[PDB]
Amino acid sequence: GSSGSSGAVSGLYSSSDDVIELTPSNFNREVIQSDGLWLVEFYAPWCGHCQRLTPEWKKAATALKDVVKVGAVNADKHQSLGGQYGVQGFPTIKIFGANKNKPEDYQGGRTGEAIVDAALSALRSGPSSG
Repeated sequence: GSSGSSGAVSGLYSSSDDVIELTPSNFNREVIQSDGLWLVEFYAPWCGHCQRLTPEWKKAATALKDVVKVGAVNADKHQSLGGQYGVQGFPTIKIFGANKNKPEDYQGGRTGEAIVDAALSALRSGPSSG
């Protein structure tokens, strides 16, 4: 052809929302290349509890939109990203800050509210103002 393009793929979330669609092609240029804080959640469009974390996760992405980059990786699809880290049971949230190569196991609340408080608490720890 002359010009290439892309199409809409499977995913409980959407670029429209505040959640950034993280993929095994930009995950690095999105998170690894983000001195700031990043919150990646490994969900599954085939699981239950996961599909119920769409609104909860999105909410946090809206508030932490400018605070903490809250993305989303389809463990089912990006099986490479999830496993590459150690994701076996979703939902599985991961915090990126100190070591972009080795995130922290998010234990805080998985609610749009809790997430907001979690992302912040972590942000402070980092020098990256904003």
